[PDB]
Amino acid sequence: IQPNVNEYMFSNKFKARVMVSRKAPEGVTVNDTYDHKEDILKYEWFEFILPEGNFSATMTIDLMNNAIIDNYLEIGRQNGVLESDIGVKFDTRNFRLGWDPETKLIMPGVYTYEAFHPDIVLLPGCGVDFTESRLSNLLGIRKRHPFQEGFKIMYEDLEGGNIPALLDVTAYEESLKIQPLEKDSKSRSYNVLEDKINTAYRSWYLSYNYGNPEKGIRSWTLLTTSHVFNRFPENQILIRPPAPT
Repeated sequence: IQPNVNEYMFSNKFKARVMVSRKAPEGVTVNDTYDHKEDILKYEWFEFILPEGNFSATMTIDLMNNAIIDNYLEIGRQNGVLESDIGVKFDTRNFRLGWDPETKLIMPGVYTYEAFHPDIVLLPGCGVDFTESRLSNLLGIRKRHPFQEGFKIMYEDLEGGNIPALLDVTAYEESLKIQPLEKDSKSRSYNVLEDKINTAYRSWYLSYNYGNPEKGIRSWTLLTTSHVFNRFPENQILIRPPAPT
């Protein structure tokens, strides 16, 4: 027959923009008195190749994430990029289930971890480009307009899809102290976004279903049917997505 992922069908490539370097401006000479909020963040595009084969649908998302992380291992971390800065992460869960209207946090302190639909999560300055890729159809994310040249979903395009912050359940129980979770185990930042309600990560599935129907990503996208892969088991954003079993 023919494998589900091969170069003839163009289902092994996809372009994505990720953070490349994090360096203080000029000669700051980063010391104790450095804010680290003035770091210069440079982003860049790359074409990510996956091996060929069948690769299911969840295993496809596992390999797509692995391609992003391989780039971070090659150029990313060596130029000051943190694990808190990995922008492109492909997930399958609803990041808004634990949300509470009064606190506007997710009280369970953990995202639901139940597979619903393939998703794209991004950090500011990042994005994915499926213009020359057929992996979008495999993720169940297609253009709402068939004749729309290009299919580039980026961070600026996902208005209203910010992943809510996790409740600091430990502080809450130590009482009430309804506090957002700033970091995780191993002290890598969740990016709490100052408003103390949401994170800097933006989910496509959130902007589609919980965002503005017009002037959002739903306006021109369509939701259709679809420990090396869990390098960050403690991070609730970067954890291996659940499988629809």
